[PDB]
Amino acid sequence: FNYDQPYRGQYHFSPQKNWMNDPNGLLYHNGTYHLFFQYNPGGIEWGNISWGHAISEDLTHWEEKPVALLARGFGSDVTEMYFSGSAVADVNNTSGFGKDGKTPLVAMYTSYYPVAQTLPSGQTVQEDQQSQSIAYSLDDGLTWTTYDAANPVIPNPPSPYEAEYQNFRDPFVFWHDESQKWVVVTSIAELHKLAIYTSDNLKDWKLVSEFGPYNAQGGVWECPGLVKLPLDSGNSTKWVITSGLNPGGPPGTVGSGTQYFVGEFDGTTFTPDADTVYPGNSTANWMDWGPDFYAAAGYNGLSLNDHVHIGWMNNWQYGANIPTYPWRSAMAIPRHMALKTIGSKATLVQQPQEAWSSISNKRPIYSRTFKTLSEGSTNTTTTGETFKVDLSFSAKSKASTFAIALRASANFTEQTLVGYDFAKQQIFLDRTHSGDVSFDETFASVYHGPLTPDSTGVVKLSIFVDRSSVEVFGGQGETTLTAQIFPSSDAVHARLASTGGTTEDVRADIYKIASTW
Ligand SMILES: *[C@@H]1O[C@H](CO)[C@@H](O[C@H]2O[C@H](CO)[C@@H](O)[C@H](O)[C@H]2NC(C)=O)[C@H](O)[C@H]1NC(C)=O
Ligand SMILES: *[C@@H]1O[C@H](CO)[C@@H](O)[C@H](O)[C@H]1NC(C)=O
Ligand SMILES: *[C@@H]1O[C@H](CO)[C@@H](O)[C@H](O)[C@H]1NC(C)=O
Ligand SMILES: *[C@@H]1O[C@H](CO)[C@@H](O)[C@H](O)[C@H]1NC(C)=O
Repeated sequence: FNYDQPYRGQYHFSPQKNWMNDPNGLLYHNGTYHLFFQYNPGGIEWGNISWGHAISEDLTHWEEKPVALLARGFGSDVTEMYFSGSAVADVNNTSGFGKDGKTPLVAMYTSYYPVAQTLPSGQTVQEDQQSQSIAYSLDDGLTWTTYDAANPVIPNPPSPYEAEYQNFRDPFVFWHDESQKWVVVTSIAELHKLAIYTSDNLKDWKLVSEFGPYNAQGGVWECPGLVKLPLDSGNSTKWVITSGLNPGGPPGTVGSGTQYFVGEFDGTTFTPDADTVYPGNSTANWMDWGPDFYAAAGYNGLSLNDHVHIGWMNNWQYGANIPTYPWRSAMAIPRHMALKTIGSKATLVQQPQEAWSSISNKRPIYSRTFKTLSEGSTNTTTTGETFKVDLSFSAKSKASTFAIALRASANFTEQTLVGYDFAKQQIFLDRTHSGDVSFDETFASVYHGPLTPDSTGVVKLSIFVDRSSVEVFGGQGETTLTAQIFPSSDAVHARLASTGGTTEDVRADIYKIASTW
């Protein structure tokens, strides 16, 4: 397949055609990273929801595979859709689905029932009901068999929340080493509350605790996750819940986004750290401060220092209307997950997790240093559509802002600004004049994330640009900002801008990135 379309990210996953949303079933197994995803095999917007499937050895060079869970009745009257979920390698065959070949992979997902019906298990379900079901694969995830005999395995939300049967979804299951139990985290979406269950066999589930609400509650809670992360450089660890909400995303955005909580987990209860929850219902820990980072899900099958989340690089506010063809939506750059103590606070730090050395030119197309960069904008350079920018500069600068203007027309009336506001100590991304902004009135906006300078007073930004995206990693990765852009064919120019004064100790480098397709 030829992936050379305008706006087609060359180092972000997207399906060859049709609509994609949430990443699902993230599992590393026998050297392969599986990426399943909410997928419409019959259209360019949300519908006929199925689990699509792609694989890579390196989180970088993806190969699209056959649909893994195809909406039941697809092409006819659809009776079951496969909403979001997760997957594990049941290597000891606790499920009993293994035969005389490979031990099974097991997917746990939300069954959505568009119509009232009686299922092969004998259970009766209502119109628009959401329940938790499982499927298994004996060919390393290529094909899947749904557990018809007993699905759904968690039919109902916990008492007293039975009324929430239409909004009970997104199971994240994992093997908990410490308690030797399968643990699943689900969302009672409208109540902003997670329900946690345990199992010895992936089929029979017991409710063990509930978490939340805390912090951001301005939208339905979705896509919960729970992972143990290393803290700093020693043997300390903490558990982290990631969860999305829609709408009620980060400050300065309209629509969906991703928050997190740092704490501890004993096999049944997640206890938030005292400093991770804030009085009231607005202030939150944001995984990403931009508009386009949602349904962030973690990989199963990875070790302590190797954890990776993948996010959907779109926003429910306008996602249906982004000007892409013949596909719609991409995943963000995979995010390596860790914690660092920053300003006396355990803080999520992300690293851009791709095989950069396999696709990045070693010689920068642009490389300059300035003891003092003059107020104004520098000479123009040409970058193409796919590149990385490294910037570092002094927080003590007299300028009001320092930024790179990128994906710009030659006269810079079309451009995306990525920079730092010195007084506010914030990263900003201004996509107000970034190209096509016609499809939603909220798209043409400026976004902000907090970034305190390091101990040496240096501010560092790493910026990844692809055909329709910009991702900023600030500092060590403690602040990320992810935003789509839709620039014209000529929008391949860049320059530096020091506004309102000079910028001190500037270092700037740009490297071209090749296609992964
Ligand atoms: C769900 O998939 C079906 C196909 O199974 C889509 O139905 C139509 O798709 C085309 C419109 O783009 C038509 O040309 C087809 O004739 C028609 N196909 C059938 C069999 O009905 C449908 O649009 C999909 N739903 C969504 C929301 O995208
Ligand atoms: C499989 O069995 C071994 C030995 O009991 C154990 O270490 C491991 O945790 C089990 N489960 C998985 C998922 O590997
Ligand atoms: C800007 O760069 C171009 C291309 O390298 C060069 O020709 C031109 O002289 C430069 N302009 C100034 C004023 O430095
Ligand atoms: C900038 O250039 C574009 C063509 O790339 C042109 O359409 C537009 O008029 C220019 N704007 C100004 C103010 O010169």
